[PDB]
Amino acid sequence: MQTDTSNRLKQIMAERNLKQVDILNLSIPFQKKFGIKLSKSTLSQYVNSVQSPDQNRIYLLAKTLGVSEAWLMGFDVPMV
Repeated sequence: MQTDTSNRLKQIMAERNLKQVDILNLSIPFQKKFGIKLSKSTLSQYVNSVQSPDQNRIYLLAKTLGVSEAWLMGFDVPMV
């Protein structure tokens, strides 16, 4: 596709003034809620586009940031 998960995370970091450390912080309550872990290292791998998130982390980050899963995956759809 045209857009990556990497691109979307970067779009959110810029538009919402969040660094990776902030996003990771926001996710922790949801990590415990869902019982699904996201480490700092793995998050940077998503941002730098070295790794693409599995469907577990797509859901996690999407609920954390309040965006749609499809959007977060890079698809050309509405954000909310």
